[PDB]
Amino acid sequence: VFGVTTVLTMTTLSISARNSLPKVAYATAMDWFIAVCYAFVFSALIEFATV
Amino acid sequence: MTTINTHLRETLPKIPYVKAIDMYLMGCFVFVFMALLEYALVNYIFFSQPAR
Repeated sequence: VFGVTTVLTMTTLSISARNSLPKVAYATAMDWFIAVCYAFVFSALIEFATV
Repeated sequence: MTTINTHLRETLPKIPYVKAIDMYLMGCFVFVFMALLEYALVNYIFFSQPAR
């Protein structure tokens, strides 16, 4: 529930977060930060799956 | 999936036909739905045989 609920919160923050900037077709710096953080959360969950 | 679908749907008109993005979201939903149903089926015959 740790892993999956933090992935769900990452989804909620990212959906909330996309209302700030316009609908640009390229990746911004906040988009890179959110992507790397989402990757870290997903990596933590898959690591739990492995353990 | 439901949260994603409801949050990214209201930025378009109320068009009847199925868009590509609506098709993809419904595909993702049916995939996770059948995954949960598959788990339910695994749990239904878990007490009887663990091999299957």
